[PDB]
Amino acid sequence: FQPTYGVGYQPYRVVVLSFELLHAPATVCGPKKSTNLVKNKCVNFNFNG
Amino acid sequence: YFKIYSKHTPINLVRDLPQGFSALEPLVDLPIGINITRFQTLLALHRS
Ligand SMILES: *[C@@H]1O[C@H](CO)[C@@H](O)[C@H](O)[C@H]1NC(C)=O
Repeated sequence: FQPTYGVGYQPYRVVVLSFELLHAPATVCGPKKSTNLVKNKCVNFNFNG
Repeated sequence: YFKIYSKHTPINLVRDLPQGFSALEPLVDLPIGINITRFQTLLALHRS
């Protein structure tokens, strides 16, 4: 690798993420977004499922 | 799911289990996903 190389010969760092689902409980979850809490109104609540 | 429930109790009985009631709180749930059919306690030696 040299810095004066062409774009087809320049070094590229590659990270491959492999996602598998197995019968074990899935623990790598995404960051579920949280809506601000509203009180004293008839709302549809979803608390931890 | 591996459920570990635990309770710490202050007792002063010498030999056997004391007679009483103490409900065990849930401490930790472990995502293990493995087959378990046998177990073994781990102790600690005292060296001098
Ligand atoms: C778990 O292990 C026991 C003893 O080795 C075996 O009889 C049983 O079939 C196993 N279960 C699974 C789902 O592999």
